[PDB]
Amino acid sequence: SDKIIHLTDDSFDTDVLKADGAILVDFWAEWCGPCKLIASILDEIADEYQGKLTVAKLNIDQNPGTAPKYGIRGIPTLLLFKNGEVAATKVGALSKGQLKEFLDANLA
Ligand SMILES: [Cu+2]
Repeated sequence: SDKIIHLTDDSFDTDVLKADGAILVDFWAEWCGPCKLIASILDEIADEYQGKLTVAKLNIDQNPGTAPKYGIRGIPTLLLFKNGEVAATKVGALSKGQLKEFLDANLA
C-alpha cells in the first residue's frame, strides 16, 4: 500500500482534479465484498503501471460527498481520470486480467 493514495472529500479537488496524468480511483466500503477482491490486486497493479498511472482509493462511508458528483450508483465502481476529467468507467467485480485489459485499452 506504499503507492496507493488515500483520498478524502477534502483533498479530492486538489489530488485528483488539479493533477495532470492518469489516476485510477477505487470507490469502496468495508461492507462491500467484491471491493475486497479488487483491493487485493491493487498493489500489484500500482507497481506494474507506475510511471503511467497513479492508483487511489476513497471510502464512501467516511467520505460521502464525492461519489454523487459523478452519479455513481453502486460499488465497486472504478473511475479513470485523465487531467481532471473522467475518461473511462468500470462497474462491478473484475478479475486481475479484466482490470489489466481495461487499463491497457484506456492508457497511453
Ligand atoms: Cu505498498
